[PDB]
Order: sequence, then structure tokens, then C-alpha cells
Amino acid sequence: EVQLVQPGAEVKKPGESLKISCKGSGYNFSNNWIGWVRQMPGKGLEYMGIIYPGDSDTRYNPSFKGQVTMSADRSISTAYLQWSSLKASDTAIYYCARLYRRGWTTDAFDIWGQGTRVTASSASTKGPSVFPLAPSSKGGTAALGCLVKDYFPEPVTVSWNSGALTSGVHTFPAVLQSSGLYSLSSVVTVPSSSLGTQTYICNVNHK
Amino acid sequence: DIQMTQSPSSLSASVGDRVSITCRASQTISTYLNWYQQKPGRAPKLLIYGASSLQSGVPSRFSGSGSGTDFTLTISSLQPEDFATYYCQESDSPSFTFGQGTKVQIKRTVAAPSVFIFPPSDEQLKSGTASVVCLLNNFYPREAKVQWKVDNALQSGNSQESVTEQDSKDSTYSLSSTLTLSKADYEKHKVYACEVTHQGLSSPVTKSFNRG
Amino acid sequence: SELTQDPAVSVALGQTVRITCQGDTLRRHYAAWYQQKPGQAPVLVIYDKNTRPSGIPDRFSGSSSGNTASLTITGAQAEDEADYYCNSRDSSDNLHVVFGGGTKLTVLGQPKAAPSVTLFPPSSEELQANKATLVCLISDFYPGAVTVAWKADSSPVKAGVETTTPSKQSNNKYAASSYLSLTPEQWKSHRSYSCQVTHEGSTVEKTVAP
Amino acid sequence: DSGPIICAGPIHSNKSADIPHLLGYSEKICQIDRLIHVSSWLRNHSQFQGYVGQRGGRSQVSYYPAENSYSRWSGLLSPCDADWLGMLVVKKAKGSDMIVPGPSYKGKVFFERPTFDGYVGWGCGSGKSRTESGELCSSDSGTSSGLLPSNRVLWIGDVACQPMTPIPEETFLELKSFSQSEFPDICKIDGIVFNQCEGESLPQPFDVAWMDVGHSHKIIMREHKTKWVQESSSKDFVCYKEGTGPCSESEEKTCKTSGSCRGDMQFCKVAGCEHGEEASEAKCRCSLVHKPGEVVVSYGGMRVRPKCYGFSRMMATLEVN
Amino acid sequence: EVQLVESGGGLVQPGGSLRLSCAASGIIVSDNYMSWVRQAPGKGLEWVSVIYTGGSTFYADSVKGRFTISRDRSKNTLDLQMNSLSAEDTAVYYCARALGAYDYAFDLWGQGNLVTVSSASTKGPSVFPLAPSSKSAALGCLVKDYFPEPVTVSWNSGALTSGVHTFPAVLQSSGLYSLSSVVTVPSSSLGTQTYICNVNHKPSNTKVDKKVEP
Ligand SMILES: *[C@@H]1O[C@H](CO)[C@@H](O[C@@H]2O[C@H](CO)[C@@H](O[C@H]3O[C@H](CO)[C@@H](O)[C@H](O)[C@@H]3O)[C@H](O)[C@H]2NC(C)=O)[C@H](O)[C@H]1NC(C)=O
Ligand SMILES: *[C@@H]1O[C@H](CO)[C@@H](O[C@@H]2O[C@H](CO)[C@@H](O)[C@H](O)[C@H]2NC(C)=O)[C@H](O)[C@H]1NC(C)=O
Ligand SMILES: *[C@@H]1O[C@H](CO)[C@@H](O)[C@H](O)[C@H]1NC(C)=O
Repeated sequence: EVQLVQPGAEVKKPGESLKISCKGSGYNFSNNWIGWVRQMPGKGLEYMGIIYPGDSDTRYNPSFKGQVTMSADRSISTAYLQWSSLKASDTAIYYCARLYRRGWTTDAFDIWGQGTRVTASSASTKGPSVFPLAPSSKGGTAALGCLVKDYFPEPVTVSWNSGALTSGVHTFPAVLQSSGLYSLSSVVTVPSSSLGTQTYICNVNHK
Repeated sequence: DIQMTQSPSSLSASVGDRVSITCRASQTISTYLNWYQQKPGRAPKLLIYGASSLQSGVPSRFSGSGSGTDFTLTISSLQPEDFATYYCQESDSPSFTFGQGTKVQIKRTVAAPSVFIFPPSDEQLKSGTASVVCLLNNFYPREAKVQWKVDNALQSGNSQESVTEQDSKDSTYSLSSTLTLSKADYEKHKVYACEVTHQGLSSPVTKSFNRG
Repeated sequence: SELTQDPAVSVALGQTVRITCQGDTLRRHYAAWYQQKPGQAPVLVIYDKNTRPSGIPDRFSGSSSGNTASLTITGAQAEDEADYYCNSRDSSDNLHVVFGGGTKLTVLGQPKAAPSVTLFPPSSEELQANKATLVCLISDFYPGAVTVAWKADSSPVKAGVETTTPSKQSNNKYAASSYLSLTPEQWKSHRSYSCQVTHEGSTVEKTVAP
Repeated sequence: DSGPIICAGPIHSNKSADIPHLLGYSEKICQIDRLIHVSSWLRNHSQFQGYVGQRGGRSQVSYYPAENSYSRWSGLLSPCDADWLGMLVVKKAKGSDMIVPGPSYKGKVFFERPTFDGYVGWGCGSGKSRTESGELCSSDSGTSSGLLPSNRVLWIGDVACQPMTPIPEETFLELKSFSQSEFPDICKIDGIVFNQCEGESLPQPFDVAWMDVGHSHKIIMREHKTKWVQESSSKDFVCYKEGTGPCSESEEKTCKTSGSCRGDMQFCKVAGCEHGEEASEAKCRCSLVHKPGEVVVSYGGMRVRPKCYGFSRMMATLEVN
Repeated sequence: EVQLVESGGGLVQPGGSLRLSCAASGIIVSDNYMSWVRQAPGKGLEWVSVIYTGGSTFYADSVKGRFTISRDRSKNTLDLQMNSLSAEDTAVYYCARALGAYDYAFDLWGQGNLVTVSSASTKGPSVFPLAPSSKSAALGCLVKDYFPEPVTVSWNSGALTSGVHTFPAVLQSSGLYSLSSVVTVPSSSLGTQTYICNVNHKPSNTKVDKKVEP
């Protein structure tokens, strides 16, 4: 029931004002603090602060005192993290969480948002995705399937449903190929179906 | 500081009568006055507090009235068990001053005392201070004058009388008069006078006697 | 306080782990412990003396010893390899919270040698797999090396060092490179050495083809 | 704003009724609201039976001087309120304790004041009230009922008492030395040596700011700074039931340690709340007590958190040359 | 259930000290106004001292400086330490509770302890029988030449109470006390009349002398 929703990704120009949101549903949004944490790519989790949307009160980490500003919108049940200067080090995943308190001894972030990835890209975004990949032989452990991917950002969001015939296992991850990234996974449960068939892919690049 | 005076220092009334005891304070103590009842040889019992409030378990025939400097304790119908001394106490000041008590004796019909005599026992003889006692049982009029009897001669010394308190059931007294004599005097006197004993009831010549 | 934590905790096989975080505020306040697998949002695993949210395995337990709090994992399987954070009430401010630095974890695993399933076969073979994989790291890390001409590779090579896969917790890996199928027609050999084929499972196949 | 904390003014009818000991913090606060603590003090010390604060409660207590800054804040505790909570002791006056001139003691039944080394209260017996000078209790027909209004209670000084952070004895000695430097003329305060003097006058009224820091005597100060900080501690919130009265000790404990009882914005901020989904017939609600917060005093170059802080009238002695 | 019990009284030399004590059951003592009252033999009640539940202590003018009332929370005890005693302090002392709900009336009283301030020394009851003479239904036990006043005479260990007439003690010519207890029974055929307890008092002696027929 209770959940916090955030944008999937948000690309912006370095040095540009930016504003990410976290919307709560399933509870009275003004009765709980909303805390924000940051995760650099391949680094640990750092906590910025908590905003009470009942009166838009704030409590910041001493490290994050002027870098970011936390705002609240009680009517639409939203919390906001804003910068006004994106810089370049701000490329990170940002999590919103609902702080659940039990008296003066318990502070828990029971509900967590899915995270907004903010990138000071200093580049552009575009994705093509197509490959015929006709059935062939080449062996052994490696079966045959279909795999398509190429784009600069990282919104994979490929959700084809397969696995019993070909190309249905979890997707491969993204590797920084200069300004691009590699293809997906096509593992087959049983090699007897190595002939395969072309699926609907269902690729969406939100960028 | 505060003087607490009970006007009827001694009182006497029949069973079923109405009894009033007045207490007066030297200064206004408002209604912080208590009435206590004390039977002989017992701790005082709180009858009334606040100058009118009856303590739980106290018979309803006890009532208190008054305020300021004058207070009254009233027994609506005197009972034989109401014989005691009644005290008025002020709890207005930390001195908790008690008034001088009022003794409530109880009147009744005249009762004839029962007379008994006891000569000294063998241990009394061997001690050297043999004493002979005369006991008067269950008589109301406490005036029970008893002159002692040796050789038809009046004796004034070594005569000691003790009278019990008024009974809580039939309101009758009982008094014992003992005369202590040396061994020589006891041995040299073998007969007793058994002379007149005075009592409110018509018992002038009623007196037991012993010989030997 | 600050809630200091050990940056990493040694591999406790299938034994019991005692991830700990210490601070002044932990004297009077309980520590909430969250876990974060790599690539997923943090999940609260303990939030009171021992209270545990529904869905969290019972092996997680919380304890307080004075100035220090401990998250104990009785049965440490492959699921528990994650980053563990402790947070608590701020000692100075009753309305503020303090977070820990985070503690890593490590467990064992079973080697496998699953290669890349299909290297998008084109009409002209730009390059085959010829990559050594570091899948199922037995201990520490021994990544393989690629040789275009039996020497340290200098051409652009895409290193597909993947993270932990939620389905199969073994760190599955794959790698491939593209060369437009114009230069590779000269040389034939393409050899990758894992140096730990006993557990890495080197799936390098010989190409020896243009 | 200046009204009762949690409980309206008491309506007593039975002056002989016993005063129960209530373990809950909110129950003690409710007793403080109804002046039950002052009635208990009078019963213990003055041979008095009954109650003070009839129909008025603590909010109608008389103060000296009449204009009182901290009386507006109903959440700021007085010496009597802190005494009821075990924070200090309001000692019964002895003959040596001095009665400060200036208050109107006529008709007062209880009056307390902070003295240089403590807090001293004077009481009267049943059916008695203070004279004009306050030296004696005399018979008063208007007090015979035993259920007396709140204007029979007098509190001297603008005083606020709070939980303290203890300071070392060396810090107290430094503060005391600075105070002695600030008041060279003073020799004795309330019969206690402040400065060593050879020849001193008679005691005089002395209006001064002071802080009690839990040591032998008080730190009296002339130039100081004070700042009030809202720490949102558990003692700053009181739990009631909106018609039933204060919550029981167990109910208050569950509300303050479970984050399930409802409450105002500050209580939800600091401890959590669960509005809706009524599990009970009517849950306890915990609200912030209306006070400016805890006072921190910057004096003599150091910041302390006193046990009590105020501006009050004491009796001081001046040096005679 | 609720009760106060005195202890510590007895014979004291003039100028001595004895420290009466009072133990309470059902009363916290430290939460009550506790008073000491005294009654001289054959006189009225006299308030001696009081202690408030707040600790304030007040004393009668005749005992100021010599008497000290105190409380002790353990054992739930109220004590009165008496010093420089004279003959005017010989009296029965009661510990009482002044209940505020009763406007500080002494609702609770102890049984009382008699203190005697005299230079004389204690001595035994020296009891005798007074067997019913042939001339004239009363048995009696005589208690001759005992100094300490409090003597209790229970005949059948408390079983016999009809006709029990224990006379007040009377000061002898020598300076001792005499008791003349008696029980009137017309006839019992040597049943409950005799062979029963007579005397016991402050020294440890419990003479049970039998009043057998002559
Ligand atoms: C006036 O005297 C009162 C009694 O002497 C006192 O009230 C409280 O009385 C209770 C028992 O009557 C006692 O409280 C103690 O017991 C409880 C358990 O029942 C404990 O949990 C408490 O901690 C406490 O030890 C005390 O005697 C007393 N309360 C306290 C806190 O001492 C009044 O407090 C007195 N009034 C004034 C103004 O001092
Ligand atoms: C309040 O209630 C009544 C008056 O309305 C009285 O209560 C009695 O007080 C005495 C004195 O201790 C107790 O022995 C009784 O048990 C109480 N109840 C009753 C029904 O008699 C008194 O005025 C006040 N209560 C108390 C405890 O004083
Ligand atoms: C949330 O709580 C606040 C304060 O108690 C209240 O004003 C608001 O109406 C609540 N929201 C809802 C949707 O009930």
C-alpha cells in the first residue's frame, strides 16, 4: 500500500537548475519525515537530510548544508530535492525514504523510493536497437538467441517475456563503451530450441 | 496558649437519661474540636471529630454541637456502658490541648453488698506480715464504711481500702479492705469484734468474722 | 554521534556474522539496520531492539551492548552479500538522524563456466569470445587477460565485469569486442588466460580464423 | 495560551478526600494544574486539611510582582511544580527564613519564594490566613470551608525550573567567583555569606536574576544572556484523553515509546503517530506543553543549563565601611 | 490490622532516659501526624509532643529540651527519647495518629506504656491465696509488696472473666504496692475456680499459686 515513487531518470546540463521529486501514496504524507540519500556510481550511501512536509521543516547533514535544498508540497504529497547548480559531481542515484519513528529511540526508513539517477552528462542521448541474428550453429554450453542494444544513457527497461524457447533470461548489464554500451543476454534454458524466433523486444529508452 | 475547660468536672445520671458536657476554649478554635471517651485503664477512644461529626462505629446516642469557643457533647440516652471519662481536645493548634476530663458516673437502685472474709494463708503466716481482708461485692452506693475488728476496739492504722471502678454491666462497685498485722499481734488476738459496718443499704450489723 | 562501521567484514563462510556499528547515541537509541544489494534500493532489515519487518529472513537479529549495536546473521548464505548500514537518532538533535558508513560482506560460492550465449553472429566474424571470465570468485580476484597476438592487449576491449545477479548469485560475466571485421582478417590467434581455471572456469575458445 | 496545561480548574466538594500518589508524568502534570501539589504541601507541613485552587487552578495563582513573564507560559514549571516532580524540595520555613517585603500577604494561605540556597514555603493551618505583613497566620472565617480559591496561593519571583546538565564543582566555583566580582557590595544573601565583610547593614529587598545549578547556593548575575531551545524531549509532551483526563502511566508509556498514539505536529515529528484506524474507543493524544523551551544561560564566559532560572526578590546585606 | 504498639517503658531512675518506642501496623508513620500523649496516674490526658508528616516537631512546654520525638522509616517506628526524667514524668504514654481527614483528631491510639520515675528498686509480687473460708464463694489472689505498678491478673489464662474483680493497686506503708484480685463463684466442685494463673509483671516471674480449699 504505502509507497514512494520517483522519476526513473533525469538527465540535465551541468550547471543547470534541477529538481527531482518523490511522491508518497498510501498514507498521510504529512505525518512522516522524508529523507534523501545519495549513492555515487560504485560508491557508498551518503545521507543528506530529512524534510517534514507537515510544515516543510528540514534537518540537513552538515556535509549537505548549501549544496541541496529540500522542499515540500503537502497538497499533492510530494517532496523535492533541488540544486540550482548541477555541477558535475552530482551524477548519482538519489533515494527518498519515509522515516518511521517509534518514540525517542527508533528511527527507521521502512519505505524507500526507487531512486532518481541524475547525470551531468555533458553529452547527448540516442539509442538504436536492431539485429537480425538468423539461427545458426556457433557451441556446447552457449546456446543461440537474439540480442539487441545500443545507446548512451542507461535506461534498459527491456521487458520481453520468454525463456522456454530462447532469449528470456535476465538481461546483461551496461558497460561504458566510450559513449555507448553493449548488447543484452540471450541464454536458452534448453539447447534443443537453438533455432529460436524473433520476439517483440519492447525496448524503451526514456533517456 | 489555648485553655480548654470542661464545666461539669464530675457528672452522675441514671440509665436512659440525657447527659450534656460543655467545653469552652479560651480562644476561637472554629469547629476543630474532638470528643474522646476513656474507660478506666484503657486508651482513649475518639467519639466525635469536627465538633459535630460522629466517628464510624460510635453509637448514635453520642452527638456533638457548638462552634467557636463553646461546644457540647450530648448522650441522648445514657447506657450502663457509657461510664467513662470524656475529654474535649482542640486540634486547631499544634498544641492539641486536652481539656480536663469529665467523669460520668451512673446512678441506679441501691444494692446490698455481699460480704466475704479471708484470713491470711500459711505462706502469709510464715512471711511474718499476715493480713486479713474483707470483700464487699456488687453494691451501688460506694459509701461502704467498714471499721475493722480486733478486740472490740477501733483500729485506725494498717487499714487499706481499694474500691474498683463502676461496673460496665450493672454499675455496681466492689471494695476490699485489708488489715496487715504482725505475727505477734495476729497470734495474740484470736477473736474478732464483727462490729457495725456502714452501708447505704440497711446492713448495719452484717459482718462476717473468723477465729484462730 | 557518527556511527563508525568497519568498511568490510571478512568472508564468514556459512557461519554467523556480527556486523557492528558503534557510537555515543547508540547508548540510548536503537540502531536501524538496512541492507543494500548492488543495483537495488536499500531494504530495512532491523528497526528496533530485535523487531524485524515482515519478509526479512529470521536469521537477521539485532542486539545492543552499550555504545555499540550489532546486526547478527546466523546463517550467512549467498543472499547476505550486500552493504549494511546502521542509522540512529542524533544525540545532539532529537529531530535529526545519523547514518553509518556502511559495511560490506562476503560469502563463498560454487564455480561455473557459463560463457556468453550468443555473440551477435554477423556475416563477417569481427571477433569471437576469447575472453577469460572472473565468474564465481573463490577468493579475492584473479581477472584474466586477453591476447590478440600472444601479448598484452592494447586494442579497445569491452570489459563486461558484471555485478551479482539476483537469480544466480554467482557473479556471471561475459565480454566481447567489435573491430568492423577489417583488421582481424590478418591475425588468427586470440587467446585469453584466466590463470584460475579451476574455479574461474575459463570458457576461452580458440578462434585461429580471420 | 495562559490557561491550564492538560486539566481544567478543580472542583472539589470533600475537603477530607485523600491525595493519591500518581506515577504517571501526565497525571503529575494534571495534579500540578489543579494545585494538588500545593494542597499536599500544606497538608504535610501546616496542619491544614482541604484544597487550594478551587475553581481556578494553577493558572489563577497569585504572583509577585503581579506582572509575570513566565506565568504566561503555562508549561514553565515553578519551584512548587518542580518539587512535585522530584526536581527540588520546597522546604518549610523556619523562624530564621526572611519574608521579603512587597507582596500582599493578606489572606494568603501558602506562599513560597526562592532563597539564595534553596526554595522556602510558608503555609497556614486550617481556617487561617496570613496577615498583612505575612509574619503570622490568624483565624479567617473565609477559609473555613477548606476548598480555597487560587488567589490564596502566592508565588514570588519570575521563575522557571527545568532538567539540568550537572556542572563540575570547579565550574561552579568559577561562576561563584565571577558573581562575587559582579556584586562587590553584597555580603550576605538570605543569611548566607556571599562576600567576606567586616560590618554590614540590615537585610534589604534585593531584586536580582539568578540561576540554580544544583550546588550549595545560587549564581546571581547582573549581565548575562539567555537563549531558549526546544529540544523536543519526552518531558515536553503531555498525553491526555480529551474528557477522561490524563492518561495512565502505562498508556503514556505506550504512547511515548510506540509511535501509535495520535498527537500534534511536534509529537508526530519527534516520536511518530498513527491517526485513523481506531484500535481503542478513544486513543490518548500527546501534545507539546506550551513553553519557550529549555533555557541556556551564557554567564561569566561559559554556557550552562541551570536547574532553575529566574528573576526574583531575595534579602541581601550591604557592606558598611 | 491497623494498630500501634508501645514498648520501652518501665522503671527509670530520676535523671535517666528510656526512649519509648511505638511500632505501627497498617500506618506508614512517616506519612502521618504522629503524637505522644501522656496521662499521669489519676490525672487527665496531656499532649506531650507531635511530629508532622513533613518533619516539623512540636513539644509541650514542660518537656521542651528534654524530650525528642523522631521517626524511622524502617521497622515503621515512632520514637520518643526522654532525658533528665523527674517524678513529674511518671505516666502512661500513648502514641497516637492525628488524621487530617478528621481535622487532626487522634483516631488511632496505642495501648499505652507506663513509665515510673522513682529511685526505688523492683521486687517480686510474692503472691498468696485467700481460699474461700467456711464462714463466707470468693477465691481471690493477693499480690503483696511489689514495687513496679503494672501487674496483670488473668485467672484462667483469660478463660475466666465472669466475676473477675481485680482491685486497683494501693501504695503500702512501706512503699510497695498491694493487689487483691478476687472471683466470686458460689460453687463449681473444684472445677475452673482454682489451679489457674494469677500474676505476672515487669520482672520475669509468673506465679501460679493455687487457692485450694482449707
Ligand atoms: C506529602 O507527603 C506525602 C506522603 O508522605 C507525599 O506523597 C507521596 O506518598 C506516597 C505514598 O503515600 C509515596 O510515594 C512513594 O511510593 C511510590 C509507590 O507507591 C513510589 O513509586 C514513589 O517513587 C515514592 O517513593 C511518597 O511518600 C510521596 N511521594 C514521593 C515522590 O515522595 C507528598 O509528595 C508530600 N507532599 C509534598 C509537597 O512534599
Ligand atoms: C471523601 O468521601 C467521604 C465523604 O463524602 C468520606 O470518606 C470516608 O472517609 C473515612 C475517613 O478515612 C474513611 O474511613 C471511609 O472509608 C470513607 N468512605 C466512606 C464511605 O465513609 C471523606 O470525607 C472523604 N474520603 C476520605 C478517604 O477521607
Ligand atoms: C494529515 O494530518 C494532518 C494533521 O493531523 C491533517 O491536517 C490532514 O488533514 C491529514 N491528511 C488527511 C488526508 O487526512
